[PDB]
Order: sequence, then C-alpha cells, then structure tokens
Amino acid sequence: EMVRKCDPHIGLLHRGTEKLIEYKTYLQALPYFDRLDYVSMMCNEQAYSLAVEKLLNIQPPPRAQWIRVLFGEITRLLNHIMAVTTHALDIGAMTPFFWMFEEREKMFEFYERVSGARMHAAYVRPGGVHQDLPLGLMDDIYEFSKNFSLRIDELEEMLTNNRIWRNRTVDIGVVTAEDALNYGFSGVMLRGSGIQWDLRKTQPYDVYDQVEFDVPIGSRGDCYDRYLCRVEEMRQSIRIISQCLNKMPPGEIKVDDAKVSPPKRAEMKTSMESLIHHFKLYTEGYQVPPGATYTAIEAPKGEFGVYLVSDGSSRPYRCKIKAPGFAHLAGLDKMSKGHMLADVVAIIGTQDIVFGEVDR
Amino acid sequence: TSVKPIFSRDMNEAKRRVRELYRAWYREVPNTVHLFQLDISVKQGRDKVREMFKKNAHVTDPRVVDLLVIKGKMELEETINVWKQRTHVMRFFHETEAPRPKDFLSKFYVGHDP
Amino acid sequence: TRPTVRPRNDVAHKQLSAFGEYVAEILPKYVQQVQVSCFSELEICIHPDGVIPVLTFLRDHSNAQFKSLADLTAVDIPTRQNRFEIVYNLLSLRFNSRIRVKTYTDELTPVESSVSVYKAANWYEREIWDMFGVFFANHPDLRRILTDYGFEGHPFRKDFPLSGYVELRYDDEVKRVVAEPVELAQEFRKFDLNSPWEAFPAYRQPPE
Amino acid sequence: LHHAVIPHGKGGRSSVSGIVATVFGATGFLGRYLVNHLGRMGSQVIVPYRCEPYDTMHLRPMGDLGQIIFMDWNGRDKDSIRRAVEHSNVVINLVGREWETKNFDFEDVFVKIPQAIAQVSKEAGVEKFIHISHLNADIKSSSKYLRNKAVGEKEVRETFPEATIIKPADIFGREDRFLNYFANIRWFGGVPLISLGKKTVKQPVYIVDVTKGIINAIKDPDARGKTFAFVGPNRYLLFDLVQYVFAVAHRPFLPYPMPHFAYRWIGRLFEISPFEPWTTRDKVERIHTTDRTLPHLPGLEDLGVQATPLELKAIEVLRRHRTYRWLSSEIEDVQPAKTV
Amino acid sequence: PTVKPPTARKFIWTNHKFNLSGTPQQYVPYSTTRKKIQEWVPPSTPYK
Amino acid sequence: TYKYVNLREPSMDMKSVTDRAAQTLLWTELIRGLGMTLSYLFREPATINYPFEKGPLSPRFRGEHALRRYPSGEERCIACKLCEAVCPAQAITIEAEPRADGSRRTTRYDIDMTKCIYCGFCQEACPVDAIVEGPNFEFSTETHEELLYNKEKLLNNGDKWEAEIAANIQADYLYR
Amino acid sequence: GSDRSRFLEGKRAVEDKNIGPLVKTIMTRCIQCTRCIRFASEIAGVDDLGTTGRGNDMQVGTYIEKMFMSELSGNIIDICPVGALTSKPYAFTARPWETRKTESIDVMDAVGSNIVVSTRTGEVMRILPRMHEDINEEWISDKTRFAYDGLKRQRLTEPMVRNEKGLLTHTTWEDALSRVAGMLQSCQGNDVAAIAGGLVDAEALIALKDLLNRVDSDTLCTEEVFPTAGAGTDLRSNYLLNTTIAGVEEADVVLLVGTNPRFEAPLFNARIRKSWLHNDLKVALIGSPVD
Amino acid sequence: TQLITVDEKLDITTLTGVPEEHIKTRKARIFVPARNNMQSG
Amino acid sequence: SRGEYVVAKLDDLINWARRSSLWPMTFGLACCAVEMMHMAAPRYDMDRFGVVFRASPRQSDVMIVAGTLTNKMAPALRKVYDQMPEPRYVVSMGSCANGGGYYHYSYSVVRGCDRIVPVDIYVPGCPPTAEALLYGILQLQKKIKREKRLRIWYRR
Amino acid sequence: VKQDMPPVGGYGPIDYKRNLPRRGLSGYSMFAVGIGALLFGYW
Amino acid sequence: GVRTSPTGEKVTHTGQVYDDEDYRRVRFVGRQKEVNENFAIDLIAEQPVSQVGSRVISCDGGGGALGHPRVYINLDKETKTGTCGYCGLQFRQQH
Ligand SMILES: NC(=O)C1=CN([C@@H]2O[C@H](COP(=O)(O)OP(=O)(O)OC[C@H]3O[C@@H](n4cnc5c(N)ncnc54)[C@H](OP(=O)(O)O)[C@@H]3O)[C@@H](O)[C@H]2O)C=CC1
Ligand SMILES: CCCCCCCCCCC1=C(C)C(=O)C(OC)=C(OC)C1=O
Ligand code: SF4
Ligand code: SF4
Ligand code: SF4
Ligand code: SF4
Ligand code: SF4
Ligand SMILES: [K+]
Ligand SMILES: [Zn+2]
Repeated sequence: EMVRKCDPHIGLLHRGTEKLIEYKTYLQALPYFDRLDYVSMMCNEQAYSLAVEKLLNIQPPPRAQWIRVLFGEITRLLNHIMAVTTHALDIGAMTPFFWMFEEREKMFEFYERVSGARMHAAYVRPGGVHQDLPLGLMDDIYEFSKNFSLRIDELEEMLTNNRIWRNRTVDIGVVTAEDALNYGFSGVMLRGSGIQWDLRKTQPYDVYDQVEFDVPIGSRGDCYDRYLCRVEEMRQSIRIISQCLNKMPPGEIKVDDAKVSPPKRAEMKTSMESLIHHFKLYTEGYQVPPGATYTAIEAPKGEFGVYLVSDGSSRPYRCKIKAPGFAHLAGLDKMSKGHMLADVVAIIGTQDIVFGEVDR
Repeated sequence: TSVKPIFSRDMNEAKRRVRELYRAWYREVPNTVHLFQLDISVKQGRDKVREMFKKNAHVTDPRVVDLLVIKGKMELEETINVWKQRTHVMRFFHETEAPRPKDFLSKFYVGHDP
Repeated sequence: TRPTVRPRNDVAHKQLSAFGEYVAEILPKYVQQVQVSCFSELEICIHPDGVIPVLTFLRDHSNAQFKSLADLTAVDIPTRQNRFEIVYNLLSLRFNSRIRVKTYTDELTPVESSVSVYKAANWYEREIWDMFGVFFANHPDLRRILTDYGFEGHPFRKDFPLSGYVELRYDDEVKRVVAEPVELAQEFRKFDLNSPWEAFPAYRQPPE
Repeated sequence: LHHAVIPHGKGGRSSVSGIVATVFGATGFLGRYLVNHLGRMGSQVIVPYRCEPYDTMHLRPMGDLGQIIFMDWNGRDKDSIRRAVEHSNVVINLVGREWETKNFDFEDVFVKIPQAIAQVSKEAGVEKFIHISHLNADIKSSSKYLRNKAVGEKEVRETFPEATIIKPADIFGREDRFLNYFANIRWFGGVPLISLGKKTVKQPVYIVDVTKGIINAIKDPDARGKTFAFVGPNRYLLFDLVQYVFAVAHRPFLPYPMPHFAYRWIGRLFEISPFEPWTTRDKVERIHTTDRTLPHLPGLEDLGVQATPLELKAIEVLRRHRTYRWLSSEIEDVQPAKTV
Repeated sequence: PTVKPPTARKFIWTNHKFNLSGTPQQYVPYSTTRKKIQEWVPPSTPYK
Repeated sequence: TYKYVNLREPSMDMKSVTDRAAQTLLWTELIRGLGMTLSYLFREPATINYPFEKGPLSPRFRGEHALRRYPSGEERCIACKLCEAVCPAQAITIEAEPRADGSRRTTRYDIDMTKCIYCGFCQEACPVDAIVEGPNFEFSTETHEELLYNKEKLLNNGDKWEAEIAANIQADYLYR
Repeated sequence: GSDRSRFLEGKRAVEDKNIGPLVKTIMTRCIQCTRCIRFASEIAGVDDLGTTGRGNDMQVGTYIEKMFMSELSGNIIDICPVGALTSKPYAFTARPWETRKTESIDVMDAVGSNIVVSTRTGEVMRILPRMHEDINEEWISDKTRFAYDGLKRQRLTEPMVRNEKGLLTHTTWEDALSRVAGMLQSCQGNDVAAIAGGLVDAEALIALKDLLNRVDSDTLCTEEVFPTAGAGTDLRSNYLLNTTIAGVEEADVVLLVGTNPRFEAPLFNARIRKSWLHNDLKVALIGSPVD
Repeated sequence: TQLITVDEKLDITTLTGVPEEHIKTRKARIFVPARNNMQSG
Repeated sequence: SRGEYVVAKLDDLINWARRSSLWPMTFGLACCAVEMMHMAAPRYDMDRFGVVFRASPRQSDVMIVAGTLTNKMAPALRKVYDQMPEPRYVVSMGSCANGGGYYHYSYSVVRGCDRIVPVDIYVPGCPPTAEALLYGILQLQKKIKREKRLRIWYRR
Repeated sequence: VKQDMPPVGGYGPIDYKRNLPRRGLSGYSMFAVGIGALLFGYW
Repeated sequence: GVRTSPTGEKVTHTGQVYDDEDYRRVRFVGRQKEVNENFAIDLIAEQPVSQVGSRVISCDGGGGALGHPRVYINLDKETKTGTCGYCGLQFRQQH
C-alpha cells in the first residue's frame, strides 16, 4: 500500500470545451465557463468577463463590480465548503458535509434569486452583470452572513483540534516553496507552503483594492495548513461580504456602451437604435478588437486564467483555459511519494480538483 | 529545404526505427490476445499489425515516419500497460461496420458519394 | 471617456517597454519581436531554438525571476507555414509581473521541451502533443492526456472538424463499446455572422 | 414508394435504411441480434412485446431516437397484431419456445400464432414476411416441436405464399440454449448421451450468420417465396461436438451411454417445474435428432453470408463456463472437433 | 390565488394535467412541417 | 494584511503540560466532537417533506420552456430567429413562412430539451416575450424523444402555465 | 452611428405599395435613397418609379396602382439597403446568418449568370447574384432569381418503368438500368439516337455521346436548331458571341438581327443599354419592333 | 550540422488522423467569398 | 382466479421492496453530481425515501448518470453498469447525459448515455435542481411500482 | 428610484473570527476525579 | 379550429398531417398526437377592428414593455384595414 508511482489518467471529462468556444460568440461562450469549475461558477464568469472587457477596452459600472465581488466571495464560500467537507468526507468525517451543505443550499438560493439558476447562472457577463439585484436579496445575504461564522466555528470544532484529523493531515503532502513555484501551483497550494501571494492583493481586480481582508499563510506546506487556510478564507470571505454589503453603491449594472451590453427591454421596444443593437448583439454579437490577452483571477482554487485570442470578429479565435487543478494534479505525483493510499486520498482532497476545468 | 530532424537523419535510421517497432509489436501481440482475453487468433492480430504497418508504407519523409514510430510506441505503451481496454484494441478490427460499397455500381445504388 | 472606457495604465506600459528593451538586448540571438499591448501586456516573440536559453533566463535572472509558469498554449493559425504558435505565460512573484514568450513550429519540427526549466510544463506541452500534434523533444513522459486511448487525429487543429470522425455506441452483438463513423441526427448549423462593414479602422491592414 | 421511406444516408445509426420491420418475438435470442443489426442501419423497428418492459430494456440502445417502437401484443388477439403490422413493410416472425407452458403448447406457438401473424400481415398489405422454421422440421418427427413447426411452415406457406421461410440448423451464440446447454451438464453429472452421441450429426450455424441472412433476405427481392436452409460450414457428430464444448471450457469430459427409454424419464423430471425448465423430453429428442441435409434449398452462400465455423466463436460463447485456473486460455489452445 | 387571482384568459387550461409520461396521453414528437419537394404524378392514361 | 495560520508555540509551564496530558489521556477534544454531534441530534432537521413541501424559488427561475400568446389568442412568436441565433447549444430549430393571412409566423419551432442548457438567453433575446423559460421543473420523462419539444408542445406548455408565467413576468419585468 | 435615441416623438407611417408579385413593399422602412429610381431609370430603363411628395411626406412609389414588371424588376430587392423592397417568395422564410452561400452558375439562359444559391439545412432558400464584371455585373434576371420554386415541384425522384398495363410505376435502379440496357444491346448503328435538352451539363453530354459511340451512333441532336451549311459547328467562331458580353462596352454600333435580346438574354440587353447610356451606342434592329 | 536535407514533398496525411474517404474523395474549393449583394460592405 | 391474486400481491410485495430500498451508487461525472450531492443534502434528503448510496456496483440498484459522458469513459460506464445485478435501473441526470447537452457537437462526447446503457428516467436540466432529480427518482419508484413480473410469469 | 440597497446606517457588525470557547475542567481536576473513582471502586 | 384528416389524425395549425401510406404514423399507435386546439389564426379573426380618428396609429400590443416594439400603422387605404406586424390587431380610420 506504499505508493510508488501515481499516473493520473485524465480526459475522462474532456468535453472539448475550448474548441466549441471557437465556433460560438462571446456571449454564447460565456456559459462554457460556468461548467469548468462547477463549484466556482461566478468566479469563472468573472475571469472570462474580465478577459473580454480587457480586450474590449471597456470597464464595468461600479455597482456591477461590487456585485461581482460580493457574489465572488459567496462563490468562494461555496467552493471552500465543497473543498473542506468533501476532503473530510474522503478522509472519513462525513457529518460536517451534511452540516455545511445546508449553508451551501442557502447560497444556491441566493444564486437562484439573483439569476434564476442555482448553479450555472451565466450572470456575470462582459460589461457588468446581466440583471440587477432583486429587492430584498441583500438583507437575506446579511441574515446568512450573520450566522455563517457559527457554522465555520462548529466545522472547526469538529476537525481542527481533533487528533484523528491531525494524524491524517499533519505530516502528509508537504510541498516545498521552490517546488511549488516550479510546479506552477497557485492559491492555497502556495499559501500552505508560506508563499505570500494572492491575486486579490498583488494583481487586484474589480474592487478588491477597495476591500480590506487578510491572507492566511500556512507554515508547513502540509494538508493541515491548507485546511486551515481554506477555513480562514471562509472567515475572510465573510469579512469581504460584510464590507461589500455595507459599501454597495447605487447605479446601473451594465456598461452603458450599448454596442457591447444589450439595452433594457423597456427601451428596446421604444427606441430604434436600441432595437438594432439588441438584434445585432443577440445574433452577431459585439466585435472584440484583434489581439490576445491572458487575464487570470484568484479563483477559490488558485490562479484561474483565460488566454483569449480575438481576430476582430464576433467570435473568439482561441480561448485557452488555465486551471489551477491541472498543475496541482500534475504535482500530485511528487506529493504522493512515501505515503499510502489513505494518505493519497487526503492529498487529492487538499488539491481541490474539479475535473471540468482540468479536462475542459 | 534545410529542416530540423526529430530522430532520424535520413531514411536508414528511420527504417531501423520502423523495423524495431514492428519487432516490438510482433513480440507484444500474444500478450495482447492473452491478457485482454481477445477472441481472435494470434495470427489474426499479427496480420492486423502488418496491415496497420503497410497502410503507412508509402511515406518517403524521415520526419513523418519518425512521428509514426513515435505514435506507434505510444500505442504500444498503451497496450503493454493495460490502459486500452478490450474495446480500444478491437477498434482496429472494424467489426460492427458494414462492408462499404467498392465498385461504381453499388455506390451508385446506395447514394451520392464518389 | 470616463465611465464606460477602460482607464489606461501608462506606467506599466512604460515599465514593460523598458523591460522588453532589456530582454531584447540581453538575448538578441533568439528574440525576434518585442511588443507591448494597449492594456500593458508584454510579448517576447522568439525563435524555437531559444526555448531553453530564454526561459532559463526569465526563471533565473535577478531582474526577471519569472518563477511561475502560468500557462502553456499552442494556437493553430493555418495560413502561416509554421502554423502552430506556442505561448509561454510567465509570472514573476517578485516583481508582481507577467510576461508572454511566443514561438512557432509546424507539424514536423520538434520544439525543445521546457521541463528542464519549469516542471509544470510536464503536462502542458504533453497536452500540446495531444491537442495539436507538436512533438516535444526530451520530454520525460510524452503521451496523450485528454483524448480517448485509440484516438487518431489532433483535435484543436483547425483542419480537424468540431464533431470528430468517429462516435461511440454500445453494441450488444460484440458486447462492447464500438466506434463508428459519425452521423449527426441534426447537423451543426454553421452561422455566417461576420459583418461586411469594418469595425476597427486602427486594425486596418494594407491592401495588396 | 413513399417519400419518407426512400433510403438516405450512409447506412449508419441515424440514417434511413427504408426498412420498417415488425419483429415479433424480438425479446429473445435471435430478436436481440436482429434488432441490433436492423437499428444500426437506421431502420424503423417495431417491437411488439409480450413480456415486462424491463425485459425489453436491452433493445433500447440498439437504434436512433424513435426508431424502436415498443407496443403490446397478444398472440391470441389479432387486434394487437393488426395494430402492429399495419405500417410495416416487413414482418419477421421469431415466436418460439423450447417447452410447452400451462397456457401455450407447441401448436399455439408454432401453428396458431404464426398463421395469425401471416394472415393479418397478408390482409394489411405487408409485402415481406419472414418465418423462422427449424431445419429438422418433419410431420413424422418424434418431437412435438418439429411436428408443429413443420405444420406451421405449411400454414405460413399456404396463407402467405410470398413468405421467406428460413431453416436454421442449431443456432449458437452467447445467449443460446445449445452450447450453453452442452456446457451445463457438468453440473448434473457426466453429460449423458443417446448411443454415446455418435449416431447423430449436427452442423450448427452462428447467430450473426443467421442475422445477416435474415437482413440479406429482406434486401433481396429474389428471396420472396424461397425456402432457405441456414447451416454452418462443418458437420459434426454430437459426441465430438460435446467434446469440443467441454474442451474449450476445460471441464472434465466423461461421457456415458444413457438409453432412450431412460433419458426421457430425466426429461420429464425437469419439466415438472413451473419455471423455465432445465430440460425436457422434447429437447432430448432434438439434441438427438441429426441435422438433415437439404442441398436443394438455398443457404447462406446464396444470400452472400459467409458461414462462420464453430472454431472461431466457440471461445466467445464458452469463456463464461471456465473456472479461473483456465479462464484466460486462448482460441488456439485446443484441438478442433472431427468433421464428417 | 385565493387573494390575488391569476389573470384569466380564453386559452389558459381550465383542466390542469399532471405528468403524462408513461401513459397513453404522453407527448410523441413529430415534424411540424409539410412535404418539401413535391413529386411528379405520372399520368393514368396509356401512352399509345 | 496576512496572518500566520498554525504558528502557535505551546506553553511549557507545568499547568499547561498537565492540561494537555489530561487532554491526551482523557480525550477532551474527542468529547468536544461528540458533544457537537449530540448537539445536532437535538435539533429540528432541515428536511422539507417533498413532494408535499417544495424548495423555495424566485420569479426569475428557469425551468421548462413555453411559447406565450398575446391576450387575444394570437401567438407572440414572429419567426425572427434570435432565440436560435443566441442559443449556446443550438437547441432551437425554426422554420417559417407567411401563413394564410400573410402574417410572419413559424411552421416549425423545435426545442431539443436534451441539448438545452437552461441559461435563458432565448427568453432575454426574444423581442416580443414569446419564448420564455417558465417555472416547471418536474417534467422528467421515461423516454428520450419526449424531451424533444415541437411547436405544439411548447404552445401547450404556454397554455398550461400561462396563469403563472404572466405573473412571474409581471413580478420581474422591470429588472429586465 | 450612436447607440441610443434622442427621438422622443411619434414616427411617420408611409403607405404601402403593390408593384408586383415579386417585390413585397413596406415603404415605412424606406429611407428615400433613390436606388429604386436610378435602377429603373438607368439599368432597367423603365422610368416608372419616382418620388411623389415634398418633405417628410415624400414617398417613393409609382403614384398609381402600376405594376413594376420588368425582366430585371427584382434586382431592386438587392440594392434596397433597408427592408422596404423584399423578395415576396423568399419573404418570412429564412434569415441570412443560417443560410449557406454556395457559389454557382445560372442555367436559365445562355448568359451564364454567376449566382449564390443560399440554402438552409439542405433546402434551397434563395438565389442572389455574384459580382462578375464580364457577364452579369452584379445583377440577374427575374427568372434566375425566382424560378427556384419550380425546382421543388413536379420533380422526378424515383426510376419509373411501364408496368404490364402501360402506366409508369416506381421501380428500383437495377430494374430501370436493366430494361434500358437490354434494349440498348439490341440497337446498333442509327437505330438509337439522343435528343439533348436545354439544361444538360457538358459532363452528361459527353457521357451520352461516348455511350452512343460505343453503340456506333452519331445521331445525337439538340432541341435548338443551328444550321450546319458551310463550316457548321466545326469552327467555333460561327456560333459564339465572339466579341464578348463585355465587348459591347468597346463597340460603337450594334446591329441586332432577328432577336428579342430583352427576353432571350436579358443581361446582355442590360449591357447593351449600359453602352447605350454611357458610350452613346447606336443600335439597329432587324425584326419585329419590340421594346 | 543539426539540420537535415529533405527534398521530399510535404505530405502529412498519415499524421492528421483523417480517414481515407475524407482525404482522396473530397474537393477543397479555395476562393475569395463573393460580396453579399444584400449589403454594400 | 386465486393464483392471479396471489401473484398480484407478491408483485406488489416485490415492487414495494424494490422501490422502497433503492440503493444508487457513488457515481457522478460533472456538475450534476454536485446537485446530486444536494439531493443527498439535508434539505431534500434522499435517505428518508430509503435512497442511500453504496459505492460498489454489486450492491447498487440504480445508476444515476449525473454529468457528461465522454468517449474516454463510456467503456467504464458500460462495465460499471454491467457489474450491477439485475434488477438494475438507469436515471439519466442533466442534458449531457440525456442527449449530449451543451457538448453535443463535440468530438469527444457520447451524445446521451442511452447510446451506452438502457435508460429508464430522463431528468432534464442543466443541471436539474436537486428537487427535480428527486422528482425523477420518485417517478422511477412509480415505474417500479407498476411492474408486473410475477403476473407475466403466471400468464406466459 | 428604488433599488436593492444597504440601509442608511449600514448593516450590523458581523462576527467572522474563531470562537472556540475553551470549556471543560483543568487537568488536575480530571485526574483527581479519576483517582477518586479508582479509590472508591477499590474500596 | 382543428380539423381531421380522413385517416383520423388531427391536422396542426401549420397544415401538418401524416399521409395514410406514411409509416411514421406508427409513433402515434397506442399514444396521442399532441396538437394545440387554440389556433392563433382563428383567434385573431375574433378581434374587432379598432375604429380610430387618427391617420397614423401606434401599436405596442398592450403592456408597454410587456408587449412588442411600438410600431406605427398607416390608415390611408379605405379599402384595407391596417394590420400590426406583431400582434395582428387591425385598425381602421372611421371616416
Ligand atoms: N437455437 C434456437 O433457439 C433455434 C430457434 N429457432 C426458431 O427461431 C425463433 C426464435 O428463437 P429463439 O430466440 O432462440 O427463442 P426464444 O424462446 O429465446 O425467443 C422467443 C421470442 O418470442 C417470444 N415468445 C415466446 N413464446 C411466446 C408466446 N407464446 N407468445 C408471445 N411471444 C412469445 C419471446 O418473448 P417473451 O419474453 O414474451 O417470452 C421471445 O422474444 C423461434 O421461432 C425458434 O423456433 C430456429 C432454429 C434454432
Ligand atoms: C455521502 C454523501 C453523498 C456523496 C454522493 C457522491 C456521488 C458521486 C459524486 C461524484 C463526485 C465525487 C465522488 C467527489 O468526491 C467530488 O468531489 C467534490 C465530486 O465533484 C467534483 C463528484 O462529482
Ligand atoms: S435556455 Fe439557453 S440553451 Fe435552452 S433553448 Fe434557451 S437559449 Fe437555448
Ligand atoms: S426570438 Fe421570440 S419571436 Fe423571435 S423566433 Fe424566437 S421565440 Fe419567435
Ligand atoms: S432602394 Fe429602398 S430605401 Fe432606396 S428609395 Fe428604394 S425603397 Fe427607398
Ligand atoms: S432590419 Fe433594417 S430595414 Fe428592417 S426594420 Fe431593421 S433597420 Fe429597418
Ligand atoms: S447537463 Fe450541464 S450542468 Fe449538468 S453536468 Fe452536464 S454540463 Fe454540467
Ligand atoms: K432589400
Ligand atoms: Zn401590435
């Protein structure tokens, strides 16, 4: 049972997403991104949206940037509930899975209220978001965030000081810093090893320079410091949601360049130019200027990037999707050396893999 | 016309690599019939290997046959290690497919393809 | 142009232009172009014989320290005689910066594998073998990574169609999943969407 | 010819083969592979089913969407038969039982229901009707199966004169009751045989040969009104046939003579079960009936079907009956049986 | 709807139906268009 | 702006050493975990009694598709094919011609529900609010081809669910 | 243009017109660009379109219920930049993003007009012109544009043979080719001939010519009579438009003899009118006094 | 050296994985697409 | 007759015991398995219906194909379905398992799992909600309830 | 206008830190209880 | 106003019905052909022609942003009514 070689064959979920993106327009290529990291949906939407907006040379309105960061931290809570609870389920603590998926169910209700779908919203779009917040949503987000800390507290009560949880994760999967940078790791996989790097601080996007939070830094590079980094990122995500609920500005939620974002339906049915722009944006779409960008954001699994190549047409020429899980699952073979099967399952837990973004 | 090689300087080393690869497949086929428990004879699998080698027998470019040796070694590694299954090995035996119309008359009868 | 237009970061544009001059004059053996985009991204277009000399520079040079390999990508552009465009995306955590190192190959020229510089590429260029057909010389374990095991052809080449040449189904005669030639019950409806009117005069090419 | 039934496409799963088939008894051994080989051509297959719809589940992935229409039918009800055949351009008859049940006998299965299906298909305008008899069908045969199947062949020929009536010898496949039957007398004892099984000769035919024969009889206009005899290429005595079965499966083959008056008492001992019986005296009479030679009838070679011998498909059938200690041995690691 | 009734129409179903899948009242799909190419009808007279 | 998770050194006076030794020998954190699990034993579970109790939904919810009509009986779909031009999976197939009064209407309006990705681009691209993605989500079938809706099935979905779709559009249409 | 409206007023509604069964007219969409009038005045030579009115009530039309029936009357559907002049048979049927544009040739006349057949899901939707400076500059006749719906009626789809009662019945290809070749094997010499039609490509022509040459038959005819007295069809110069279609732009005097080129070869007549208009061509006609 | 002299014709048909039916029996059409006469651009 | 009544009540007993003790298997593929975990979550709670996972195919009763079936895993799907003892059932969850879905025209995707396994219940959505999946499971229970196994045995 | 907005004074303070409340006895008390139970059982 | 073919099969509002000799009726055997009996072409004839006193009228179908885009309809022809392109509601100038 001592592991001598790991060969993870992948591509069992290779759907050929980023060839299907080439034959569809940018708005049609947006819902492919929801299904890559399918526990981090609006973060992938936000990364693709920032890539398209960077090529379009336009910026979102401020309220849509605050809504993007609010639902990005809700999305980070979703992914870290998934990560921690299924890592513990794959170790054996199967009960806080059931404890935290009710909270995850409530955040899926928040998605279903703001966008109409529980998981795959196609809500965060190039130009802002699709639709404004419904009335009464933010008060329920406050009533959720008021109580979520007790849930993190009781998860941390069940696992953090537990000796059986420590004996499965403390000497397991140690990653040195130079081999972490060499393997192209990102996110918690660096931050468990002590590499002070977070793209919401260092290379900040929409309004992450306007919210103050902390970045948890691990000390031993093991599964247990990465566990504590994910629990503390749930804490800090509650902190950023408090700051975003207090600091939500009024205004619109799409870019008012109506050759990019569609007009309202109240003005599409009255104005001529708005009808022409609605027609041409929902059939041809907006033309992105030629050029290539690499826009990467801090998704809750790490550096999630889009390398987007446009040829001036209304469709992408190339769209490479850099996932963190690809490089993390590459480094699995080094991380699993000297361990056993019951430790390699903890290593695959602490490398939180969603294979839709690993395989595309 | 001054190009960079992959492995072979010319066609002699290239034919050496094709020859070694056919040696490796010829040694491999009885194990492939045995541990995949294929219901074909060993001669039938060796003739399929000979058919898959004679299919590419018209190439005169050393780089292309270097890549064919490379891809054949990749399929050989997928066959030695049990990474293919019984389906992936029997996909070289197009058995569920109908015999396509060969002459002009039956292709005329069934459809429009030349 | 304040609310709806992206603001321009001229400081990062100037800094990346100066570092592009720096890299172009340190390594003129391989560096072909250096260009800085309007949203301040740097591209070092090199020769495919300088993969290992340039990337070991940017991994190790004390003014570069691009210690992270973000992404490795090929792009098929069939109208060039070297139709594949290998793209190295690099992150310097010291200088909080990103760089792009682009090179080129056709189907038959090997590109030297950059696993000696960044081990992260051990799967990425492996994927470039799987998706595009670019062979990487002196790679440790080069095989397919995403396609099916008996998959012929290279998917992300633009001469390869969207649906492939085969499709799978279960067959109860042979009790086995079989591959047949693909027949769609509905053809993928190709939409001609390009407008005949020019959208961007600044990107206008000269005529013949 | 109607415009919706013109053959289009390249003969794949989603194509239009122009064949609208009502396959009676498609939930069995021949109907499995028949609906397989039809639905891969892109045919509209109507499957009337008597059984549970769960027992029809394996017929659902065999074709494209809407190409297999399941519908209820009763053999003692012409209304459901006319409900099934009224749109088809070919009806295939695969209704059969090796044993007679509480409500059905061999005359209901082989004389009543096939004449009903052929008569209703005649009076609904179905051009092509395929009936499946047995090669050893005879009025004076010792087994009630072959007697009622000869009577049913006569009735189908007289009430549908353009019918293609097909004679298979003894069909083997994965789901057969011929090589599996010969396998499963390592449970009971030492595989008893009438006169050591050396006074009867068999030429068993492979099931995909029979299936390609049925489909090439559908596509052939010259197969209308013929009578085909589908036999395998090699004739075997029953002794070395059973010896080759027990040599592929690597079981201890120790035969012994059981007389004719006592090997029917074993036949009535297993047909007193209310379930599907393990054997019967009719199966005793038909394992020990020689496969007759009818050279005047056309065969698989006259429909373009190359007959597959037993030494290619017997490993495919009989790998299931092996123990682990000889489970992975090959097709060539056995001496073939002696032909005649 | 006892307090805020729905907006009544002439086409809204007065008889709501539950899920009919598996029953003889189930949806069977079909092409909702007519025949595209009209075929030639040969004349019903002798050519002599 | 960063914090060190797990950089605590334990106290080495005899009091804290005896406290950790009692924690080790007498299993204090194990009793803490048992206490938290026993605390959840005595709670009301979140299990709603499906099918009698339903999960809460919004008037933005995207379920089964339906073709709407004007409040006179006339259907809304004027064959403009924006819904199949923006459909990210090409689930919508439209064939049209002028009908017997010269009106621009469809003869074929097919939605393949087994290609459909339920993202609602068709209901936001429709200029006349004809195609919508209504509130029904309990429409599982026992056969694949029952999930290939023609124009008749979609108009019957509209006629079935109109008394709810009109109210949900009335609740949401100012946000659109 | 801009992306929104400052127009907070009520729009006009222009009355629709009826100028034929070919051109659906919705004049509210008209932007008064007068490509109608310049086309019908300068290329079609009709002089029956115009602008009646003055100011915002200026209406492009004919002022009366007059039907715009030229042989080129549908080309105003091409050069209407808005949807005020649409193709009435094509109307409401398809949409140009989903149409597949296959570049092909006319066969409705001997002009050989370059066209785009645009289809949709395996069904021909419409026929547009291609640009070609030497044939049809970017126009086509109304027959070329609108005869594609005869291409989907009265079609031959299955091989038919005479039954025993003397009626055409459907049969397979094997029966039809056997019954034709069985009579072809009993013919030899001038016992077998061949009439070539109007719409038959050169591949089928040389196919049937080689087939009847295998029977040793040279009796192969076409429906249109060309006289063989003299050099016949041996030299190519005595049956071609040897100047060119484009050579009318180089000519100064044209003698038309025994023809109505308006309806026999309409875009050749359009090239003659373009030379008449711009190059001061002198045209003389021997024949009936046609327009 | 580190370069070889290949005078052979460039042909990668055995590498692209296309079946023979779509190599030898297809006719590629190379053309500038004609201007849609519905538009002026 | 009495025997028809006895086999009818025994059909009712075995259909009750099979629909009220459905054991699905821990088998998801893509985003639908997250929602299938939400159908296991304490709000919708499959376990109150007797619906509980068993990881081995030998001790599972239904296979919920929850996600996208690619070409590289279709033989693994078929062998996992084959290693389930009869009676075994298939619930197809989501658009990619139903008919190819959002990756329908892809080179690498099996266009619906009904090309591979016989499918009983098609659950539509991208993803279908956990409530819609539980609706499909209860419709599968209603399909098991009206099975006529021993009646058809008694009549054949 | 009407829009989903925070209230005028903002939302309330939200807890986001660790609260593991340090319950239980000390070490010497639990060993005293255990040794006393031993002595009672032994007597 | 749904009608019925001589096969017994109902005719859709398109005009679709399978022929008697068409095998594809077998999909409706034992099951039902789902047609919608509320024909829009029948239900728009039931609407009264709106008599107005203006020359150019406007239609948005009702609801404002709940209907269709607002088009402007000319009522100059005293012979023909003025039909909306979207809703099919027809108008007439009453003089
Ligand atoms: N080796 C062989 O088995 C040979 C067989 N044949 C003939 O070929 C035909 C098919 O053979 P095979 O598949 O092996 O046999 P099976 O018994 O396995 O198949 C019979 C089929 O008919 C149905 N059926 C049986 N009895 C009745 C009945 N009384 N009423 C209605 N349906 C019924 C069965 O379905 P259900 O689930 O409803 O019972 C099944 O689909 C038969 O006519 C047989 O005589 C000929 C030569 C050799
Ligand atoms: C016991 C609690 C319910 C578990 C139900 C698991 C059913 C199978 C889902 C597949 C799956 C597994 C195993 C899984 O562990 C996982 O990781 C979070 C997934 O998402 C990427 C999965 O899709
Ligand atoms: S919801 Fe999306 S995928 Fe479904 S029909 Fe509408 S546009 Fe297409
Ligand atoms: S967008 Fe609306 S009106 Fe247009 S074709 Fe689609 S459903 Fe019909
Ligand atoms: S071509 Fe069109 S826009 Fe121009 S005048 Fe004529 S109708 Fe008006
Ligand atoms: S498509 Fe053009 S002509 Fe038609 S209504 Fe719109 S702007 Fe006017
Ligand atoms: S049907 Fe859609 S949402 Fe569901 S698993 Fe598939 S890709 Fe994900
Ligand atoms: K026009
Ligand atoms: Zn209106």
